[PDB]
Amino acid sequence: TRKESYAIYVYKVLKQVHPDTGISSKAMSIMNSFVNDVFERIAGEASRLAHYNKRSTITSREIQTAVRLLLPGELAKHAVSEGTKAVTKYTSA
Amino acid sequence: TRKESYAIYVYKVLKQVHPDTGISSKAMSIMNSFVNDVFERIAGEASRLAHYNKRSTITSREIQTAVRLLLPGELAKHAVSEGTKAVTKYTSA
Amino acid sequence: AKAKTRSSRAGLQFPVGRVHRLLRKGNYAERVGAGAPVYLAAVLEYLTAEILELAGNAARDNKKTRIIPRHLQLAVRNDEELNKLLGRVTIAQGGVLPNIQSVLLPK
Amino acid sequence: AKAKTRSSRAGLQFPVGRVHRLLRKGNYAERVGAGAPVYLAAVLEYLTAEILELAGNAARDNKKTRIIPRHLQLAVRNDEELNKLLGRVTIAQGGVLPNIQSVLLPK
Amino acid sequence: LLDQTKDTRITHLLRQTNAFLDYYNVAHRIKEDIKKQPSILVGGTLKDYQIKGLQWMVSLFNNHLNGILADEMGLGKTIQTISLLTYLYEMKNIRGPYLVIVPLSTLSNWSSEFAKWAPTLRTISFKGSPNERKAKQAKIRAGEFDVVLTTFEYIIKERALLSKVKWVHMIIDEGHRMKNAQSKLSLTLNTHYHADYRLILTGTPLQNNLPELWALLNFVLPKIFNSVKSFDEWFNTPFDKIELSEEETLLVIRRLHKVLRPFLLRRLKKDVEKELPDKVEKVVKCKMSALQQIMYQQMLKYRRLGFNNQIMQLKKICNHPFVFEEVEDQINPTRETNDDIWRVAGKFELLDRILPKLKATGHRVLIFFQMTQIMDIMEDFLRYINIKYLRLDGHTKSDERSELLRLFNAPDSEYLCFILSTRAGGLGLNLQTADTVIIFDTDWNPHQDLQAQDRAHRIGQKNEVRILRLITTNSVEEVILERAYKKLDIDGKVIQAGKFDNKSTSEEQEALLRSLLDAEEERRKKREELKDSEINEILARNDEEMAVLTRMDEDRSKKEEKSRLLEKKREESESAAVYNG
Amino acid sequence: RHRKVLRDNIQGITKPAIRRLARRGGVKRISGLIYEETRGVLKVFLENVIRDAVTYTEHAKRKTVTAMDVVYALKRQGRTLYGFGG
Amino acid sequence: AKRHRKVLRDNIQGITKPAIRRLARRGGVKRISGLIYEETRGVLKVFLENVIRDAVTYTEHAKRKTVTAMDVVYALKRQGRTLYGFG
Amino acid sequence: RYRPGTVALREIRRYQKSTELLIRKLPFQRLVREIAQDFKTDLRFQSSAVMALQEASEAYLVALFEDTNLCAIHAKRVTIMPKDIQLARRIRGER
Amino acid sequence: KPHRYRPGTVALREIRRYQKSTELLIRKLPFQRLVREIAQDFKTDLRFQSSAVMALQEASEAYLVALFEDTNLCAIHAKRVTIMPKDIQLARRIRGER
DNA sequence: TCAGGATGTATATATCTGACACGTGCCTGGAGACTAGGGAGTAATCCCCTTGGCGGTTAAAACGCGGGGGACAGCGCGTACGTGCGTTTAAGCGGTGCTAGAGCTGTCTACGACCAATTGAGCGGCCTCGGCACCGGGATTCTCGA
DNA sequence: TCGAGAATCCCGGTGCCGAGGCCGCTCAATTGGTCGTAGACAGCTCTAGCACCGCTTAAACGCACGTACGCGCTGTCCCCCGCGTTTTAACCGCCAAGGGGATTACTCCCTAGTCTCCAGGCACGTGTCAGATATATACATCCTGA
Repeated sequence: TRKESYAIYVYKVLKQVHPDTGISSKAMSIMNSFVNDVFERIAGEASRLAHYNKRSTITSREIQTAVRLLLPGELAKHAVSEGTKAVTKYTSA
Repeated sequence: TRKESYAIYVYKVLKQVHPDTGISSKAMSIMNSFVNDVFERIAGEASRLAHYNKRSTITSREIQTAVRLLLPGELAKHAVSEGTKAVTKYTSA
Repeated sequence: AKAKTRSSRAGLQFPVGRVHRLLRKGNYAERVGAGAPVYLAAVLEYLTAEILELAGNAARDNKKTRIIPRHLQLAVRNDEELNKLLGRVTIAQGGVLPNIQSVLLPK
Repeated sequence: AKAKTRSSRAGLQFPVGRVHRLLRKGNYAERVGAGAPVYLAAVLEYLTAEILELAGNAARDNKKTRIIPRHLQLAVRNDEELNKLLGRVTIAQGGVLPNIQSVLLPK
Repeated sequence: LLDQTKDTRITHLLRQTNAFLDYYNVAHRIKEDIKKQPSILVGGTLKDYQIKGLQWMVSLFNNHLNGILADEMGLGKTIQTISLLTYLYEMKNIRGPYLVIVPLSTLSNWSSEFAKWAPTLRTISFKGSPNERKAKQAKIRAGEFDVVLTTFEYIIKERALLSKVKWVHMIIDEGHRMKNAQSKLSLTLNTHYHADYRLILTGTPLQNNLPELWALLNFVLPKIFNSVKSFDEWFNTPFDKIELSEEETLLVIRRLHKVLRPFLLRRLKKDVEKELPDKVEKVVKCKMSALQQIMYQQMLKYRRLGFNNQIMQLKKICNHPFVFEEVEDQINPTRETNDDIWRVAGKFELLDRILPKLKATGHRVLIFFQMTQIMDIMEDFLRYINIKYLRLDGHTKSDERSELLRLFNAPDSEYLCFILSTRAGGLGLNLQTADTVIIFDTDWNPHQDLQAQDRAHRIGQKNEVRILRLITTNSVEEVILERAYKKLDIDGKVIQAGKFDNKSTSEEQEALLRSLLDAEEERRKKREELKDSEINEILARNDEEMAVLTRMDEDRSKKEEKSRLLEKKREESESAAVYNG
Repeated sequence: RHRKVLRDNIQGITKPAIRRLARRGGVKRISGLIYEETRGVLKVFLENVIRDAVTYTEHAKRKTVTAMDVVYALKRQGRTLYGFGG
Repeated sequence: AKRHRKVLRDNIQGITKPAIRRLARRGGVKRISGLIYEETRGVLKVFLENVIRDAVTYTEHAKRKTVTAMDVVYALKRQGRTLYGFG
Repeated sequence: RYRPGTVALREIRRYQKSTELLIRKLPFQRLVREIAQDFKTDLRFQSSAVMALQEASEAYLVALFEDTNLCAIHAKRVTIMPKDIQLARRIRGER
Repeated sequence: KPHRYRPGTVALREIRRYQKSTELLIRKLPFQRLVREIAQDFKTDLRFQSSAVMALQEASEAYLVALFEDTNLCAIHAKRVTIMPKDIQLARRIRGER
């Protein structure tokens, strides 16, 4: 009965990227488990990544090196630009 | 300065299996990281295995299905015989 | 004492609180950070809008308003690094894009 | 109130307490069990004595009292399921056992 | 007064060598003195300092203990070494066994002297391929040998022989390569088992850090092994200015010279042969240039102020402006040699005056390099000035080293500047022709004086020796000068030691010893660009050289010579290092 | 509710079907011995995935196998299926 | 002149013909063509470039300038290359 | 008629162009039920799991015919045999 | 007439001598300046222990041996003993690298 | 090169089917408030890790030439699945029940956290000495030709 | 069809440096007595899987038939195996600073812990429209024959 999904989140992303484009339920589910699994890799690898240095608390640098080490290629630079941009925007207020 | 290893454990295993057989330091280290990594698979997979059912505490059944699902083949039957034998021997006292 | 979701302070979609508490109870680390779930929300924004944007371009190329997992596979495998990250993992209902070998076709 | 290690109650070598506390602080689960580290100790006994026993048989085959990582690789890859589990992971200094292809050798 | 208690401590450990096979009286208690050279000695005569040095080694032979010959190169150490071999072969009739250890570069000298001096001693030499080494390897095991040659690198590979056999008296050479404590060659001697007696022989005294504690002050002598290992901290602080290093420490250092009386022997050539009339040691001080101006100090700002600041950002770019050549395409993108590329350095600028004048005055210059990247770049621009020269390096593979000298020593040869490194040649190079020496950068250890100067001061050069030491204003290699030269001149007491460690006329160790103790007041005086015409006067040896330089002056002083230097062209400042970091 | 036993429980995959399935792979020529070996490797892989699945469902103490157990079986099998949950 | 360090045998060819020859003799293959050399050095440089990228990522995260052996053990262990005997 | 192999090209284009399901549902249904009856009795299967395993092994098996096709074209013989496919499952690390 | 061997027999004796021995094959220092040189491109002043050099060297060493072994099986299956760029690029292609 | 056929396609349409959005109950994420312990920027501190070099010694590394044999096209031919053509036929398909257990909630504990006290067990420094590496040299074993 | 050269293990001793002990230390394992709490049964829904079950129909199979294709054979050369020879830079050893990883220790500090209080997303009806099957048609593309 009780289930959780991103749903309207990803839908609003679609509204702010391609307003005239629609999405089906199978697409919302495959992208749901997609972002859930990508998060499973980021946080899953960040766990042992923070465990190497015996650091108890996880911080933004642990996730930084985590996802930066996760996906190779130039995409990581955009991840740093947008990610650190949102970090500075959040801490700025 | 402070380091931990099985060492004399595995050495006594060698003494109770093949008394006339020796072991080097490289062998004790490769088998050290070997059993540490096998334990990393057993407990690592048992974590999410217990997370599927939303069970907070981990029990002997979680490790049972864990290592039983880890290595395929007939070896799992010996793992059940020796393992459950030690479980009944421990709980019997 | 007006309640304002901290996810809206960064101007994002994916919530910081849900991924924050989910990361807490996810037994990944013994403690948690402050800006870490915000950075997670950010990378989810850029990746979700990334692959969703390529999917929108594929659906626009096929003259379809909605999107299809076929167009998802085409969008993934078309990009270089996006298919490089997803090359090991398979897909569901996506399929394989048409390809023809060099000497397989006759003269 | 005599202190008696519970690892000796099962008649094993690998300790229950060290793997128990290490599994606790290893942030794998929010709680821990009772007989779980005992079962871990048991499977460590049977696996360690397993591969150590095949290593002893290989060293005895080569007429060497001590054991060599070469004999470790030979013992691993010789067994079917043991090499099936370790087939993906590599070794250190072990090497490759001698093998000759069918038609590679002349008449 | 901790050295006074050492007189009683030796009596217990002194008989280790004799029985098991006042420091004067204990050494002087047995009377054997023979001044006359052996009758079987053939091939020459022994000088008064060689006769006394013989008997001085016989004074060591009194109680038979170990000894040290610290004297200067060029005094015929081989003659004094072969003298004791043939002397003990006759008088005491022990006839052996004898063992010598000499480097391979100088082994050609030691092997050639076996003909003249001692024809009757059958020898053995290990060199070349292992097969040729195996020829005499099997012949010696039968018991055939008298004096056996060998080098340092084979000591670990000769472990077969030396382990099973046993010797009596071993002799070595190049005792200052032994200076590494943990070195395998030092550990192999303990693995070597032992023998009866030995003579540790060095060409130069202690160098680099605090005076030698490992061998001469521990390993060589019976009492001295474990004795000072506790005292090592007390005597190290000797080496709070006048009170310590002058007032009380004087006698403290004198007690260090008091214990070493029978042990070390060092005598300069100027006190025996004195064929060299005198030397001349000058200096020069230049200033910075375009790349070496505050941009230099600015280059320190980028990196710190890779790694190894002393090497990377300091020693490299202080001599030649651009190093590692990645920045070469910045200043000169064509990477092609043209006019005045080499004159943009401050240290290199001074040489534009001397090279034209040394050709007209007919002087031949010796050059010693560090940072071997400088060796090629020097020679490269040396093609632009178009003057003759000769090269050399450590890659010569020992072949052309002996061959190139006959081309250099030719009188009709116009080759002037002679390329060398400091560590290359092993001081056996035997060059008497060139009367001028120039050095770009300072060497840390005194060997700069104990190697480069031994090329000049050695027999065969009767002219004045000239030295030019380059330095720049407000630079890092400044503080190394005081550190290398001045701070390591504590060995000045050691070069003074051998003077009163010799026969030692009484007035030497008080009256004339204070003269050296008057040299520290000029250190504060020196602690407190110049002119091209100022150096012009100090480089001429006599009057007719002063007349020809004025004729050379009027030639180049009418025309402008651009300018003498070049300045930082303002764009390369901020453009260079911002794209590298 | 009832039971129906019919033959051809192994090779029931039909050569036109699996042949077209190979045509999706881009293969040009298909021999006659490819079908049997293909059902052999598919049979072994089937043994693996279903052994894993029944390990899950058997651990859950339930009599019903769910798609989640298949997503996890494939998960630790090295391929992650999406859209059905997990 | 010859002072330029540009002229030299490049470092990617440090692995030589008899080196990789013997290596393939351990591999079991007999007859080897010409391009196996250059191509194998290409895969070598690419893969080792990825591995040193991972290593400098882990070590760079620790703020330490020293890449350790446990580092390589963690990178290879994450890739599936896990190397025992050290960690 | 058509030249041999051209119809195969048109087919391959038609299939690789379309994302629709290829193998038939119910034979796979009684396949999984039949092979599952050997292990444990009375297993309940949703259609979503049947689509899960069916599409999984379907696409992976397509990758097996694709890898086998590359081994065949490298073998210089277009025809696939048991040898190149057993070498495919051999290099994949299954057996 | 001098002494020789039939072509390929020396190769057999070699392969037996190497596959029989566990000693290290490729040379240390070239791999040292290889890792240092390729590492200089990413980040400055990296410090490398010899244990890590043995780690990566033995790792890529043995894995590359497995690459020549897999390429050898693809070659013997190709009916041509000689290995070309094609079977090794097919080896790294089936391995899932590129 | 074009007549005569097998596969695609865009212009009405009309027609089932899922996606979207427009409001309602309801678990819930945040925003103040107050304790507690992980960590960081300090600072000594000793052992390896780096730069510039020398002096040698080899066992590999590179080059040149013979030559053995397989890659490598070219050709001939015996099949054999590819391509239709009928002929069954089991896959769907919607339309009927049936039910075993998934799931959800309620309740009473057996059971792991958790702190205070107690020590043998296992981890750092000596020590010593038997198995392993190495150099000969000789009894074959292996390979290749008369 | 077998009788001639190198290659390699088998002893036959010798150095040699870690492996096994052995001992001192010290601290995480062990024990005892609280103490809060998931979890282990127990009961209740109710639901989607599980079979018929008649009906329909594209799909599968047996059969004919027939050119591509791979299997075998056959000649040509050129490339790598294998000899020889130079040659040559890693491998040790050795110089001489300078600097970067780890241990106490301490005292400020930032996000768990918890407690109260509020507004946001998500399960649920809803009615309206984007898309898939059915259909006709000038146009797009491969085959067989000239």
